[PDB]
Amino acid sequence: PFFPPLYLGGPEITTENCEREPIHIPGSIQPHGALLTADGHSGEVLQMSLNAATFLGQEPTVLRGQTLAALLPEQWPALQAALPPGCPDALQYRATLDWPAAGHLSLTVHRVGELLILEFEPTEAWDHALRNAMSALESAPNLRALAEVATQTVRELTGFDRVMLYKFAPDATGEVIAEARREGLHAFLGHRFPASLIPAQARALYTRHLLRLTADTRAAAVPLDPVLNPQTNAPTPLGGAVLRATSPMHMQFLRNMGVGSSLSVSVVVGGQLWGLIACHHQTPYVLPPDLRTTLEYLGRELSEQVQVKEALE
Ligand SMILES: *C/C=C1/C(=C/c2[nH]c(/C=C3[NH+]=C(/C=C4\NC(=O)C(C=C)=C4C)C(C)=C\3CCC(=O)O)c(CCC(=O)O)c2C)NC(=O)[C@H]1C
Repeated sequence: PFFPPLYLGGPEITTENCEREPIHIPGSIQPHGALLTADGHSGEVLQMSLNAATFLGQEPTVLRGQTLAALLPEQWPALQAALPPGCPDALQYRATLDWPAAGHLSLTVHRVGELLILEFEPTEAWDHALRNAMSALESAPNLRALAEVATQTVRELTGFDRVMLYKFAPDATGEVIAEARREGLHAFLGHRFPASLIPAQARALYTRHLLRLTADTRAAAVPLDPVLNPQTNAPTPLGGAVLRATSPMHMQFLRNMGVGSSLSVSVVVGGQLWGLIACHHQTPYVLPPDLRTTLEYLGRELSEQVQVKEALE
């Protein structure tokens, strides 16, 4: 079972207890976006990432306690309709806000219990691609070809320096079984790794929340304020928030591997984590929301295609 998070006096994680880190409730986010939580009935803004002004242009003391009716008058009625209390946690509301001065902000919202979790990120245009990518996966005649096509297709869509298919064995060790990578980079094909490098609670989370990333492996996490949800005096669930701060153990692993940006998408087969599409860039690199949506759709397709193929064998 999970340790309490650090801000509730839980132990700091070492290689003796990798699996006990409550990675879903870090109480902090990555600084390339901003996050608010709001009461799912009143729309009262309950928590804000400390960088909320970088993205929203508001007075911090003014942000907290303001309602979404006042802050986002156009979107609030849409949110009430799209994410009513009792709706599935998997539902997402997305909108583009045109009012920010630097450029458009992309808003992603999901509900966890009585909380709306609002994620704000800069908009960025990105180059039919999804349909062709899906067809490429479907056209692969066997699992080996499917792995090859998946890595190639994801690399083409993203421009990541390295895209791997990381496959789990029954003992939860992992192996890179397919790869597409930048010219002149060493291969990771055939490399095998202990189960602890993607520990059991991470693998469980990844069976439910299918994409996660670290946009900048040297960027300090930005606290939520207050860190505890005022509704509960308990941690805010961030497992479904792409902006969730990454485990420091994993941040360090990535930096030691020469990785500046990391992203993976789950391959889930029979409710089990079959593997990951695991991506690296050597520098920081922020993929925009619409491209992440494309990758999520491809992960679901890859999962379905692995499942169909393994069934027919
Ligand atoms: C003692 C704890 C440690 C630890 C825990 C840990 N690891 C993750 C997440 C990931 N680890 C990954 C591992 C690899 N990526 C690679 O490219 C390779 C080999 C080529 C390996 C072995 C991967 C892919 C992930 C998924 C996240 C991502 O794609 O970037 C977590 C959870 C991270 C999070 O979601 O917050 C944790 C807690 N890692 C260790 O190495 C040991 C020391």
